[PDB]
Amino acid sequence: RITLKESGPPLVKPTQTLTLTCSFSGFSLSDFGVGVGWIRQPPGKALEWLAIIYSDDDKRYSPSLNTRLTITKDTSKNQVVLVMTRVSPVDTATYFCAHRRGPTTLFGVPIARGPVNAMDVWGQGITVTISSTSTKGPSVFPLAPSSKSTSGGTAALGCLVKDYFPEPVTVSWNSGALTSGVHTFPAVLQSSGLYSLSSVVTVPSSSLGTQTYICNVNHKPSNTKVDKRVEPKSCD
Amino acid sequence: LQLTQSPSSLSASVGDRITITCRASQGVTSALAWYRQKPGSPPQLLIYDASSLESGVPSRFSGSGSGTEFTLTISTLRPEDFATYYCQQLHFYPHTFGGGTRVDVRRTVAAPSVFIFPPSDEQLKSGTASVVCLLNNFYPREAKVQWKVDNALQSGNSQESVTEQDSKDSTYSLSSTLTLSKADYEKHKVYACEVTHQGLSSPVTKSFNRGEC
Amino acid sequence: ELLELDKWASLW
Repeated sequence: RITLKESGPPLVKPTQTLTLTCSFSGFSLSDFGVGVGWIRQPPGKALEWLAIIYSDDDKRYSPSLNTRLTITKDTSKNQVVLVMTRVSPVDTATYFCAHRRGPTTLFGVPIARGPVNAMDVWGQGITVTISSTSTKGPSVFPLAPSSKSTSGGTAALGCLVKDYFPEPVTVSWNSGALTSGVHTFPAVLQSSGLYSLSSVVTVPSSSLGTQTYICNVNHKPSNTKVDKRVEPKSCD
Repeated sequence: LQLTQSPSSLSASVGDRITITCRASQGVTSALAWYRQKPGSPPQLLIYDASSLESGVPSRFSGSGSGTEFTLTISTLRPEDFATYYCQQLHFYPHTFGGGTRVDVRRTVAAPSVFIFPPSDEQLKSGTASVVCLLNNFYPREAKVQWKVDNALQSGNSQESVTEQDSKDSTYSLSSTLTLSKADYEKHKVYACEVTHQGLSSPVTKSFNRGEC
Repeated sequence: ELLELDKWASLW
């Protein structure tokens, strides 16, 4: 019965202002002592508390981000807004809004603290990326199999999918016919501001001579499709 | 204020009983919550006010403590419980979350297979050089990868990526990518990836000499 | 540590 939902831009450029909106149902910010907070999660990392606003317009901010943060509410629209000025790439994260209960009240009297000590319902989250780059399809390079990539009768090989923006990219092997032993790694954001990943597969070394291996790379944001055949290393 | 969760990671099996700890640098009375977060989803509240069981939350979850020491307990682990857990204190501003506790599917130790890939001639022509080191199908998740270029430890110019725990064999894989300019790449001979892992009696080095053919 | 107390920190 309580639901929250974040909205905003998925991409903002450095120095710009990010405005996020929380839209909620099943509670009112007129409810005594109710809070709406914001929490973020950088990719691969932990939760970080950002801010909170209450029914009475009391608000608090993270000390480390507090010059850049403003929190507001419109109790009649069931919305809370968070403004974060001068964004930069560190600010890339999934942003959640969340409800905090007010205390237990008896015929309006607060009789118990308990229930306030959590954030009880969260929104789904909105991913926001902060970058100054523009759409760019990747280059696909081969990761060639060789002695230095052999273990018993197994060899590894792959494709390096480099310098693209934005996410995402998909990769298959041999047009879908090869699925076993395949590891497609999550992309990393390089300091250049462009993403990169690699996709690997382990196969039998015996098969390197005969079987053909091709990675199929799709970056839909740039309309780039590449099939890259991967051959055994020459200087091995 | 610091909230410290331990362990950071733990292995476990369905039916197991597990205990996760959260300590606060100073007393936060009972103002402590625990959440479970599955990959791709928001955190979900398990326990509020240190020990109170959130409505709708299975009875296997419980919490204890007051002041500075708090523990979450799952009496009998279910599949849905392989997930990451966080504590949060709400006694002082700013509210603060712990660093998280990853809980994965235990299996027998397995050393990774290590492969090193020189940069392709194709990439080199473009002006850059990526050296890739691959650690395949290992467990547990903790691994250490070290790059050396002609014995020079490389710090700050590599990046790692790790897969999610495999649904079949319960292993992880990890890539470490060393990036250099072409010019820099061609000034040096020996490229070496050193891997430290529990399943390896001692560190494994995989290397090559560039241009050797 | 000169931390501020939560809104409800002083409620029973």
